[PDB]
Amino acid sequence: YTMSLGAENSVAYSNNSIAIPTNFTISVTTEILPVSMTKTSVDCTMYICG
Amino acid sequence: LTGTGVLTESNKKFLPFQQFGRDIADTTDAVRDPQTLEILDITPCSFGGV
Ligand SMILES: *[C@@H]1O[C@H](CO)[C@@H](O[C@@H]2O[C@H](CO)[C@@H](O)[C@H](O)[C@H]2NC(C)=O)[C@H](O)[C@H]1NC(C)=O
Ligand SMILES: *[C@@H]1O[C@H](CO)[C@@H](O[C@@H]2O[C@H](CO)[C@@H](O)[C@H](O)[C@H]2NC(C)=O)[C@H](O)[C@H]1NC(C)=O
Ligand SMILES: *[C@@H]1O[C@H](CO)[C@@H](O)[C@H](O)[C@H]1NC(C)=O
Repeated sequence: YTMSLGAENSVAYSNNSIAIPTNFTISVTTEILPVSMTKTSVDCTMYICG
Repeated sequence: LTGTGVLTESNKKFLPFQQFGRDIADTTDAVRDPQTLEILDITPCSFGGV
């Protein structure tokens, strides 16, 4: 299929109306970041020739 | 099949037609002695970085 970016949301804009929140949600989200890799050392002489 | 290693006793039970043993990385880590049909693990010698 042709993908859809998101649901349409026509914001009810006018020159004298505002939307004020009356409540809140405390949301906890995860962010995973790699920091380091495996430290590898190669004996070049032994790898090429044994 | 030649190489250098420490030959220890092995708990790997070979099938009777198999002679050598390989790990994931296709290196010979198990072998069968031709004189006496026993299985030997080939641990690589203790190479290290000084
Ligand atoms: C503020 O008012 C506007 C219009 O008076 C609301 O917008 C409508 O929302 C309904 C619900 O989905 C839609 O079917 C209409 O098409 C919207 N109209 C327009 C002109 O956008 C809006 O939802 C109201 N906001 C709140 C928080 O109640
Ligand atoms: C704001 O939202 C919270 C939840 O997001 C509301 O707390 C709930 O209130 C109802 C009835 O008052 C209870 O049945 C729920 O158990 C409550 N949820 C939690 C997590 O405590 C709160 O009432 C809302 N406040 C306003 C003013 O709308
Ligand atoms: C080969 O020689 C060894 C030496 O004792 C013997 O034990 C073995 O039975 C012989 N035969 C085979 C097939 O290994």
